[PDB]
Amino acid sequence: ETIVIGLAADSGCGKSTFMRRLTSVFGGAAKPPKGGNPDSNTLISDTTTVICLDDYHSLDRYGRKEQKVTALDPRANDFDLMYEQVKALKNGIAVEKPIYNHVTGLLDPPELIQPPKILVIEGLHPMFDERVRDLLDFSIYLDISNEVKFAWKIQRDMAERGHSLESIKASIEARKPDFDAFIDPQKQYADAVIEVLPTTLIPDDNEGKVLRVRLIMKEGVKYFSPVYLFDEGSTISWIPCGRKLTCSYPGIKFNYEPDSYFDHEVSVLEMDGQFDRLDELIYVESHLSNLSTKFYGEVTQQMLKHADFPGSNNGTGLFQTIVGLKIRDLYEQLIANKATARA
Amino acid sequence: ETIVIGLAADSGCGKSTFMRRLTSVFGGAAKPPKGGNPDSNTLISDTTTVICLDDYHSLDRYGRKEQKVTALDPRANDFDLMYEQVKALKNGIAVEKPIYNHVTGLLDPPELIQPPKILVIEGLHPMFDERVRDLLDFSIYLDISNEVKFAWKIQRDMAERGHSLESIKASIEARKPDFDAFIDPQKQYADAVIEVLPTTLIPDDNEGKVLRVRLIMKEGVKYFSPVYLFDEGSTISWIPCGRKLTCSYPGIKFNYEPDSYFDHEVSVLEMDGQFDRLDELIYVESHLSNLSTKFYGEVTQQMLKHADFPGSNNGTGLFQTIVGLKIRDLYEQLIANKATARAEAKALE
Repeated sequence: ETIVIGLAADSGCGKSTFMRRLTSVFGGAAKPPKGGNPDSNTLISDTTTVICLDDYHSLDRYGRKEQKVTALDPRANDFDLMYEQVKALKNGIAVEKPIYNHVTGLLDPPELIQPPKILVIEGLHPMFDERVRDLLDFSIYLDISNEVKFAWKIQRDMAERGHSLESIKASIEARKPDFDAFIDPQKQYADAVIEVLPTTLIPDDNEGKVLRVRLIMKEGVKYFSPVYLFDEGSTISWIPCGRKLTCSYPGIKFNYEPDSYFDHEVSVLEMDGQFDRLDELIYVESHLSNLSTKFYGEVTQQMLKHADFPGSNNGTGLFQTIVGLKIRDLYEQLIANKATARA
Repeated sequence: ETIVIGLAADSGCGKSTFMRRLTSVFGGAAKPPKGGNPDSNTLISDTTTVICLDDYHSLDRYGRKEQKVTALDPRANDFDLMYEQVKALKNGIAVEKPIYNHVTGLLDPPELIQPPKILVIEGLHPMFDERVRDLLDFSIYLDISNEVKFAWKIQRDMAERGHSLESIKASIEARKPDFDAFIDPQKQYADAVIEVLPTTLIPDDNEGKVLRVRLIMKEGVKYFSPVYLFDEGSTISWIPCGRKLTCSYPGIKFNYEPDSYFDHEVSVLEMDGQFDRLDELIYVESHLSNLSTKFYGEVTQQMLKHADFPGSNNGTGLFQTIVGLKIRDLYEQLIANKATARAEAKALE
């Protein structure tokens, strides 16, 4: 059987990096399909196929322009086709999946997708429709706060450079009602949420480099033991920097606490600051628990393959890599059961 | 050991009736796959497996709605998969083939297909792709005139009774560009073309029952000796009705004539009118030549098996039955030719 993983994110920045981090622990390099469309959003690897949910846009870019709607609006997406095709792939059936051409903003003729071992649906509405949601074996939500969203556009984007600060944040809040109505409530269905906030260690930092990252983990989910620090289920803050581990400004600060998140029980691990050298990453990993690693240091090693990645110096890469490991552990138990069941 | 026949025909009129007249000739009764999907379009016989090319649609009904594209458009069909699976079947390889559901409009899980003695692929685009065209051992194109499609929609199809004439003719017009561009040109690749036109015997008739049917037979094709009437190559008109064969109104009228069709030499046989007594059918069959019958009255006998079929009293039934007998003859010769070749190769080893 194929196992299906939802990834809810805005397409701009972290989702690409998050997806690359998830692909690297699941298997080999994910590449576009061999022939066919050069503007295909599909990424294919030996174990995983990544489907961009833009392909299920029911509304052409110019159709949306003529319409009241935007890409966030459910009017603009075809959840019937999305449900049916995701459902078919999970049962080992190949699907003819249309292609949303981002360059031309057009719907291209479809591509035949073969059923993978690991299917990741990634985009704006993976958890929006309940039929789709019931198919997922694991759900991810990458939640960027608006403060950091703004910083990245200014500090880390070249397309936005033609626009003023006024115009860029005008657009952000102009899209905020649709986002709050249609994207943000998907958090409640996620098994793992990575919330990205400005750091508290530096007062008035808006640069997007030092960040407060929260890893919210649902409890009671079968095959998914949440990560914890020192004493599972208690409330802990933890500064690793000391006599034996020296840090630069501002350093590292960890928080671990239970919580109630959309009327579900969760465990929250939090890292504020950035790693200014590699010993701190090694030290942090050695003190976390329930990381779903195969050997001591795997989180570090898996991060070291993508040192150039954005967020590799802070909690973004650390928690995205941990979430990828937990997912692997989970599908192994799903698949273990499945393969033994077949026997 | 698989012969592949191409049947290009428009969706909704006489394509279903045609395919059933061929399976009667090719072998026993053709039934759906045992159990399985109730809406599967595959018909299975002892000798024949017929594949509906709708199965290789890439856009489903609703996808076609939102992509603003018809089922006649190449963009809505996956010709790569169609090609791959036709060559596999021709190579004795079974395929798992998706099913296009006509009631739901969706693509459903696939059905495994075993390689048959005779594989007929019928639908919109059997000759549209040269790779798939290259696998055909024979090809047919059913060319219903625009006047007769409308007649059949009004006179025959009960489903069209919900629509008024404007919607019916608008829908025809809505698909006309794609038909002219992508379907109609496949005629030129067809070894046999059946062209269904309004009658001339009844002036102004438009009721789709009295028909002028042209059987267009491509010349110079190996194992295919076209039907002819009295004197091969001449231009003949024949009214068999008379004092020794009595007919009703309007009667029978045949035309036999050579022609050039897309710059290939063709021999075309025409029936205008309709049969009202069985003697008329037996008399016509008895006077034609190169029918590839195995005995006197095979055509008549084959048509009486399916007497309540539409077009059973005009040239549509007559010439479809005969195309079946020509094809049967052709694959008998090709199988024997292929079998002689294999034995020679086996003596060589």
